[PDB]
Amino acid sequence: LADDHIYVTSSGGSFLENVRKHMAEPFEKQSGVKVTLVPGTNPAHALKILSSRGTPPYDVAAFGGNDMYRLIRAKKLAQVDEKSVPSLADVPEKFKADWEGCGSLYDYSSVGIAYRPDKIQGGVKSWKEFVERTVAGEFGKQVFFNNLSSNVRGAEVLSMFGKIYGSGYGDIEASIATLERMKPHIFKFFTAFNDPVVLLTSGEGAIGPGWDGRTFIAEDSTKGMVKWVDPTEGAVSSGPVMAVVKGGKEDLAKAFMNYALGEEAQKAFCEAMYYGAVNRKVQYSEKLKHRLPSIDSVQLVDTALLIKNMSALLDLWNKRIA
Repeated sequence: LADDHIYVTSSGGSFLENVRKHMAEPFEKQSGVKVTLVPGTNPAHALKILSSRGTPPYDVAAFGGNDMYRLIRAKKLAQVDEKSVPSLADVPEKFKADWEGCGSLYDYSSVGIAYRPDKIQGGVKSWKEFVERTVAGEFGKQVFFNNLSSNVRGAEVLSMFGKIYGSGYGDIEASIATLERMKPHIFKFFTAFNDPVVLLTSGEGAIGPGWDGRTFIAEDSTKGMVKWVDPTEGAVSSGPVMAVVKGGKEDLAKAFMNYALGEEAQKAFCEAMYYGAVNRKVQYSEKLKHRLPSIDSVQLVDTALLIKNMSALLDLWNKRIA
């Protein structure tokens, strides 16, 4: 009994409350295994796990991709597969690809194009249309864009530009060159996740990159004043990673991970948070069914690639953008 207790990292606020409500609590009920969610930042959790000697403080590593990649590089995560974590069979490979058989994204949020229909009737259908219409001056100077230095998925959006206009996600010249074309029409490089909704709803901005869930919430509360585009090339999606910590209570941890990635918990958590589920079995309520981008369509950029190119990308940015 005393040993049937696992520790699982988490962040804070609404995310953590919803992990508790939709993953930790239901699991405890079905398994009899107590779950403690430990609030903290990505870097702090990772360093703590990195630094650990003997019995690890945490059994399940659940946090951001950048810092999780640290634990991957340092061999701190246990191997998992469809034998040990059956739910992994229902998770498409792209959500697992970066983690060397030791992890999976456990939700995804998606950057698409958010806009005001009263400024842009019918909006746009693609990143390419967004770019070319911006450059043609059709939106005036009412476009906003992710600030690269602000950790608001700027690198990710630019990667899509590299792919559409260049040789792929790693073509930072093409990425920067695209944005450089748009620069005259951009009035704000935003620095927070909530910025697209505020810029749009205040009337200051007409269009720019925004998150599906966040925009859906605004669309609902505002009776359609803002809308989100699932771009034809695909939305660019990211999410937190879940992994079993080597040397922890690995069997209980795998059991929790199996539940968290399972259809029931994925649906409950993702519906509550307006996120996309990484389990392909999940079927959505009417609130999301028609607008959440398809699990098969969303694009994920290689974590290792983003980390490797960040310095050069920033340099080019500082040279040609800011």
